[PDB]
Amino acid sequence: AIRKKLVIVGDGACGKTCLLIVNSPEVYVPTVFENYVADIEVDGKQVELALWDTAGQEDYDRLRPLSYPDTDVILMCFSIDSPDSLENIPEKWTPEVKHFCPNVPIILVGNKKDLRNDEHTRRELAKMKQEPVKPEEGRDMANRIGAFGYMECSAKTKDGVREVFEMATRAALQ
Amino acid sequence: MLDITMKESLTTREIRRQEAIYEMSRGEQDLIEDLKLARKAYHDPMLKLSIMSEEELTHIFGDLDSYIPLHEDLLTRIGEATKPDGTVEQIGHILVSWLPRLNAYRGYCSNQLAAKALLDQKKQDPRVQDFLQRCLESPFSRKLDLWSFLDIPRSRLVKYPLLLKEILKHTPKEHPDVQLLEDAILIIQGVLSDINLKKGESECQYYIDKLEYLDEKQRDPRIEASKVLLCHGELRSKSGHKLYIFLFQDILVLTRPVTRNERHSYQVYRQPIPVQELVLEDLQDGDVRMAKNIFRIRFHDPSPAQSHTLQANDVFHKQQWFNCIRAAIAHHHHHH
Repeated sequence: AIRKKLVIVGDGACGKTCLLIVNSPEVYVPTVFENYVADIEVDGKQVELALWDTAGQEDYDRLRPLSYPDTDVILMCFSIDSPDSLENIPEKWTPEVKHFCPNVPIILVGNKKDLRNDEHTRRELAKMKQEPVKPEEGRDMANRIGAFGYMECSAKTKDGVREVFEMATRAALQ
Repeated sequence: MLDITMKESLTTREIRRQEAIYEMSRGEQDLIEDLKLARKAYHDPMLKLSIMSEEELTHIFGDLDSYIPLHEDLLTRIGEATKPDGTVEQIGHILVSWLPRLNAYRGYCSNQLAAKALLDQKKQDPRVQDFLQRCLESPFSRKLDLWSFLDIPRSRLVKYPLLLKEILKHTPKEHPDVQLLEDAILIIQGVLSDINLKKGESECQYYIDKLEYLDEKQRDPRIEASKVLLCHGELRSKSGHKLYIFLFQDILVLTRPVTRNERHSYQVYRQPIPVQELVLEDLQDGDVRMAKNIFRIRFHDPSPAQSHTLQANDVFHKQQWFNCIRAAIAHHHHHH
């Protein structure tokens, strides 16, 4: 068997847990999610991808790094409806990941892509002089932080989700 | 939920509140089963098969599953607060009384780092690795590794504020649980902060005990007195030597790692720099031949002058170190 560990990293509000859930329910959406192994096939290779959530660890800087050892790929997450969550990637999360996970492959993921053209979303952001994150911004940031690649998804419509974890698996197999 | 009578027909919001209450309960049940499994599937066979010693296993597993009755206690109280209905009216008072007892996990969580060190040490042991492979191949593990099971308490503990806030989200303004859940949130935030800090203290003491001093002048009481290790890890010096740096709140200690029977020790290099006397200088790429992602630390060089040009792995790695050191220095002068 090929076994790889994924750790998802990012702001608490960016929907990290929802993303892991929708790779694993019209009948209920769980608030919390424990470690789970997904079976993913890329390029004729079967990989057991262990998914580690970091939700709830944002405010405990001493406890949080225990999630990092033996990581094969970091899923760096932000939400497209939150430019602030994107700025926290170079400001907070990338330095932390580079420190605790040196030479570990990173993929950059923009979640909640369905909210990009959401009128309610755009007016809420407009009040704060902001707009939803553009795809080019994600590609540029992926370059800046040395990510394997950037792609977007919606845990709501499940669009892009499968491809995200397939890209993560490819990065892990590097 | 699906357990509940179809006649029971309330708002979407209360169903959510009951779903949230129930999700917490299901998480407790899963918790209990996995803690029992960790002891029975990993610890006990390795003990019986002489794959690891009793002392080694005790160091790794400790009191991992010792607080099963704590979680059973919670399920009992939720059960008795449940109606023939399936519905739960009030849970705030239960949580307010129960959550402080999660204090029990302080010791286990603070030893987790040391347990991981021993496990990593056992990566050289073929018998250990083969047994761990065997477990991964069997259904009981759900393809999760031992470390995942060992991390169960830390992983669960940080979930409680999220579970509590979700319950509060669907709790009506008028309900007495509004005030009770708010107190319960402050309570769990308090116990998590304390577990967070003690883990930090243990990690701090862990490396402090591994410090080696060739000269007595290198010793500094502010090191031993440290309770918080802000940042630690390796950086390259100008000479090319890979140094291991420890940034405690009040003092920065540079070291050279030494074999001591695959017990790493950290040979103190030059004098430890009190954050009180610490100067941080940002250098540009190419300023120094080692040439990217470099910075300099030095004494306020009124003191006898020692300075170190250090190189991080990349621009954002440099930022982790630079920000930590800069914040430490600023923290001092904020309190003098």
